[PDB]
Amino acid sequence: MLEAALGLERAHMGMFTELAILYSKFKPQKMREHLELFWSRVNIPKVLRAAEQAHLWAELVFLYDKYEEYDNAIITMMNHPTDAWKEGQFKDIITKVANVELYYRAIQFYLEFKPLLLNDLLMVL
Amino acid sequence: XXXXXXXXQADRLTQEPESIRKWREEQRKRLQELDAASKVMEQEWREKAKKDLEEWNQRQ
Repeated sequence: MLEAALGLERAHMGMFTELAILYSKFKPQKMREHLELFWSRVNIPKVLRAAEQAHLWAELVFLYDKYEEYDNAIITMMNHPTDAWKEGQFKDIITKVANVELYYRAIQFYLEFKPLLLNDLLMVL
Repeated sequence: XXXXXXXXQADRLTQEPESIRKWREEQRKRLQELDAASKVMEQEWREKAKKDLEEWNQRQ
């Protein structure tokens, strides 16, 4: 239904938001489709308990990203490798964190076992 | 006046425990990653151990 109410001349914020509570712990796939589009017009703190309430890490991470909560977005690629990680996708978040600790343990997910292209990892830093 | 005015879970079952179904199949949507992690992390890091290994032979 929201599938239409959001296109009306009178669409607000709540729509997109609640709409996610559905895309969340239900229809995965499209769930990303949405966010990538509607990220400005929407809540974020509440969503995370509809997000961590759906481990959609691929999208759950992007949220943190634009949210600028990198420390956490980055973490979403520590216990969720295959799921959201993106080779260099992990390379442009770390630099915007205030805590350098994450890095060292990070070397692990990369340096620990991640060889060639862990050193390129040593680059930017 | 009393009806609406006086006013301002009748069958808790498909009305609440359906939440077990979303919750049910998501726990099995849970599985994966973890187990996938080490399985693959296994065949990998070891291929790494040989990466360096052959790095000691040729070089010598």
